[PDB]
Amino acid sequence: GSLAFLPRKRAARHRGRVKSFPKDDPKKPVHLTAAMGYKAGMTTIVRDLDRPGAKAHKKEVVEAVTIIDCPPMVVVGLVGYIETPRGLRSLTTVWAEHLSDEVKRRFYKNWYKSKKKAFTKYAKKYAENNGASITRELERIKKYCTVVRVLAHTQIRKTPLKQKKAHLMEIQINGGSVADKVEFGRSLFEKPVTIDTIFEKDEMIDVIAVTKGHGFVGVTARWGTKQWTVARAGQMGYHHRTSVNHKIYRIGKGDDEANASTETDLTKKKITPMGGFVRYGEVNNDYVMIKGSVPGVKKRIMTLRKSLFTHTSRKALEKVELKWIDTSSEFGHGAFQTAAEKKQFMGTLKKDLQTS
Amino acid sequence: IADVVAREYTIHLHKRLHGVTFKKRAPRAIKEIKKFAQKAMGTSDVRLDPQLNKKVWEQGIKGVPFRIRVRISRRRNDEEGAKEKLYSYVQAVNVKNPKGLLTSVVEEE
Amino acid sequence: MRIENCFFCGRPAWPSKGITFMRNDGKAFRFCRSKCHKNFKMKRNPRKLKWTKAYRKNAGKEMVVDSTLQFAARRNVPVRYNRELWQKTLKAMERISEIRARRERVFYKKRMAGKRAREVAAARKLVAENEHLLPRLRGSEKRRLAELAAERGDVEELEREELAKLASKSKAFGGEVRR
Amino acid sequence: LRTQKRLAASVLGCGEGKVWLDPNEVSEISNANSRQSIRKLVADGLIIKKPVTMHSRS
Amino acid sequence: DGKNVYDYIDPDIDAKLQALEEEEERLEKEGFYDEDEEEEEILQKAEYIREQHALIRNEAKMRKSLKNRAIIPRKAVKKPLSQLEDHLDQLGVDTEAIGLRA
RNA sequence: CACUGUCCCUAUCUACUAUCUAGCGAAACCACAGCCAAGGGAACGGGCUUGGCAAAAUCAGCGGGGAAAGAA
RNA sequence: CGAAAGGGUCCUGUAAGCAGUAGAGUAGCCUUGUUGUUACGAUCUGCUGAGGGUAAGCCCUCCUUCGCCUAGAUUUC
Ligand SMILES: [Zn+2]
Repeated sequence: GSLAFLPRKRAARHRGRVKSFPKDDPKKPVHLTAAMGYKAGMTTIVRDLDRPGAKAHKKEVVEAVTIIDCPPMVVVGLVGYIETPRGLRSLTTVWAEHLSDEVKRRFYKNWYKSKKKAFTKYAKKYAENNGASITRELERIKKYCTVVRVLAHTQIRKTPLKQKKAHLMEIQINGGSVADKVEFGRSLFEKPVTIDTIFEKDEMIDVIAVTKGHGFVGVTARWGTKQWTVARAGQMGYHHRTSVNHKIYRIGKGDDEANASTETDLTKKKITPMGGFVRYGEVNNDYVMIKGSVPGVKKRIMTLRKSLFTHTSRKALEKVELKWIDTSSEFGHGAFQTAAEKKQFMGTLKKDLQTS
Repeated sequence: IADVVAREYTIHLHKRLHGVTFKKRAPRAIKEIKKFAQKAMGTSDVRLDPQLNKKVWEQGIKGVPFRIRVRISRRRNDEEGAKEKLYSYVQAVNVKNPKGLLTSVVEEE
Repeated sequence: MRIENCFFCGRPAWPSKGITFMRNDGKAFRFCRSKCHKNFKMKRNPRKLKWTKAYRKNAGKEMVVDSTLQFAARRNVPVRYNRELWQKTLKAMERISEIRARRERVFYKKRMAGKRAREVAAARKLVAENEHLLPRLRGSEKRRLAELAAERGDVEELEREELAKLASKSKAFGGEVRR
Repeated sequence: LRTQKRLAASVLGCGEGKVWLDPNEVSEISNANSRQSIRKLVADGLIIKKPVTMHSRS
Repeated sequence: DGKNVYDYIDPDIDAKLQALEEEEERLEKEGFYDEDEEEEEILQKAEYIREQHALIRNEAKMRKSLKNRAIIPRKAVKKPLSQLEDHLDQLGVDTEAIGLRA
């Protein structure tokens, strides 16, 4: 196997970290650089290809795409960083008032019996003098910090998971003076940010998650055979992987009610498969359609971030046009996209006649 | 809310005996019924009817029915210095089909 | 693209669904799933399998002749593109599909017409030799209602009410052994 | 009650697989230690010899 | 929604659709779509009998075994007083008239 | 001439173990000990030199070391 | 939150029973049968894409029903 992923141990945290934000220049406009979502599953699409030089040019190609459910992240914080000879140091974290109970669940291991007193005194310094402690801490970021980040969390009630604990993550602001991005961060407090605003269609993005765990296995499957370099048994899976150059094929709204409808098939249907996603449920929010395979199991939190470098391929500058999206049953050999055309194909059944 | 209460339940043993070794399904179904009445009535002292044991073992050791329908009766254990003050008695009931039947309380009067 | 139809059973074969077998004489067979393909390779006749649409057409379980099914067909002479024609085509298939469903439902009611009367005659025969298993009221209940008759004036209807109650109204095996 | 199962087999002239003892009268069976005390309980109905198993030839 | 638009493409489709709607008018007029207690009670009565058959059949399986076993005759076993008054009461019999208390 | 996981190229399923618990409960073996590298004339280190280093207590795998020709 | 149920989605392939001289064939009645009757009867057809299963690592729940819940032990600046 590769010696680059040599410490084949379990990932230290379930969420998995970005480890590198894009290099920042002040001439760019102010923008965020990452987001979070939940893995729903995969489907099948047909894309009308426009690849000059390809054998499938101006033809129909069937591709596998991955659906990531993206409820709108809520911005709750702002973290400033300074440059050091020892590295990079966090100087000041500024939160907001009216923190939701979802992110408050994150700072507790037993929420059901706690007194829920987190950030109770922090809510009082917003009205202590006039907010002097809050404004002082922001001015400390403006005059001393070299780059600032945004604390945003996802909501689990919009997602069909039995979890109630939100996922809290730091997202870097790029493209501007430190004064400009701080005024973004304070203005963005208590506000939902959609995936329509962070990313866009036809864009390579970077996907970060923890892979599927397989427990203790031997050298037959852990290494792929017939000190560190010697193939030895141990843990396979639950490793942190950063994947590169995955195209955003679609960004659904969730309100639209015709998410799986294209300009060529005029069927008013959504992205959720007929019968539901297996072991996930229904996607009722914004979703991101990612081409190809993507790490992590279903229901797992997905971290999407911008590409670090300017792209060097025509695959990134390709406009994607979808002809149709599969919506048939994941639970078997489904030959029906919607409920309506199954009853149209089948005809009247016995239970339908007895009920009516 | 009463200590003495009799209710009738349906146990989906098909989902509780999925993938079990064939020669342990009838013994494990007895333990899953005991685990069922312990959770549903809060009583660790659970007694099963001998005719309920006949229904479980009706089709052999590997032929437990998918759905059994029983009555669980919480009664007061008087005894003399008993460890627990309540117990649940489980009996199989006679129905045409153990499907489509909701949980219901049976009135003694 | 084109929604294909399965050779074996006739459900719609969408892209990337199933397999296609090409024979040496030039004929391609499109299948929707592995069940249809495996039954083809062991050379079973789909007109005999009751889940295939070839059997249902052969047995008369859906009708074949009427005007709306003649209106859909595979076209080998293309037409020039016309936006007015394509928009008015779409409104036609909305009308076409709902006319089919309202004629499918009439066809199913016509096949099930004899089922309704036959079931009541069979149940009429089944009651006439099983009188002893009917609801009958307990002797203690007829005793209670004997006293009540005198009190409120009356007996006959009283019983009919509590027998209607008994119909409007499950025993457990075994019982606890006293220690 | 192993002694009573053995003595009832000799009194009734059958095997121990055909000797049936009353589950509700175990205290009365236990006091029976003679072949005359068991002959009491056979006549009273507390110890009963089971019949031959069905062996339908049809 | 499950159909191929190119299959349904045909010129003079207004003439075909108008003729179909004229057929739909003729089918409405002569009534191709119109819908046209003693039987109810005896159906419910038959349902009660079919339930009693299953309850008797289930109680037969309660006494039966998979393999033939030697069983105690009913003349040998002793039956409780309360079971006789219970069963005859279902049969609708005055249990106090027969002085069932011997 | 026909088949075949022999292989391309491997995947999957079952039972008993392996795992954990309650009870019961040995033996082999044992100077003292166990991280490496260079040097330690007698091609001989594990204890010396001088470097790399070096942080309690533990649970599972392994197949390396703690083993080996003797010179006409 | 849990157990059932309902609906959906899939898997298999048309349940038990009832009925039709469709029905090969097997047999009793009286007498010529050109159209004789009477019973049983494999098989077929219909009720019936029915019936069964469906999360155990599928999906949803409008008052779908029933139940449970502010437990109790240790440790900590
Ligand atoms: Zn098919």
